[PDB]
Amino acid sequence: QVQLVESGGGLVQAGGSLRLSCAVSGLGAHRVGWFRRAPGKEREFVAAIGANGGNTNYLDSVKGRFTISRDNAKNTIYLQMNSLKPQDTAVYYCAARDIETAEYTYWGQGTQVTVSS
Amino acid sequence: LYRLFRKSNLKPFERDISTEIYQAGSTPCNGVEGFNCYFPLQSYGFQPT
Amino acid sequence: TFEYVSFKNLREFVFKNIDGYFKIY
Repeated sequence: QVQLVESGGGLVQAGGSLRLSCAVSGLGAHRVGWFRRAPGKEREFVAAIGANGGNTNYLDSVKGRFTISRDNAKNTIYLQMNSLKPQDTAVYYCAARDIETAEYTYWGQGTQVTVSS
Repeated sequence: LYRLFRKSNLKPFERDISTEIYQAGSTPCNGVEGFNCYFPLQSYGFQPT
Repeated sequence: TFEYVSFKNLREFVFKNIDGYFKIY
């Protein structure tokens, strides 16, 4: 089976740029996605990238200051936040697809990133 | 690449270069993927193994 | 993905999308 681990979550000041990078085991056959849980809401889509792919989708709120990347070498994916607006704090989860039927096949344990104004 | 979902079976000799998500369910997706919001394209894997 | 080269007068035209082709008369 393939496993994904999230690292790099921590508090940042307002306007900071923290690069959320989660490691992936056996990446390449899957497309990975980034969703976050708002304090009172369920997971919503932020970023996802296909292997060696230029297919990019983002939420309109996170649009304009997020990009997603796939290194292809260390089997780790990178998400960059740029000047987060404080209300955008959430816990982000890495997830992957083999053949999506209900949702992504695997869910990562995730991490917490929060911003102080 | 290749596709997993489309609105309907394509006619013969037609090119589909669309990107919009396919709504498997009645749930609105509003341009953002999620549960029951299936991105159509999927890549392949071509290893020497 | 293409390019080509070609009231006293009335232009009449018929367009049809058949077989995945576009035909003009």
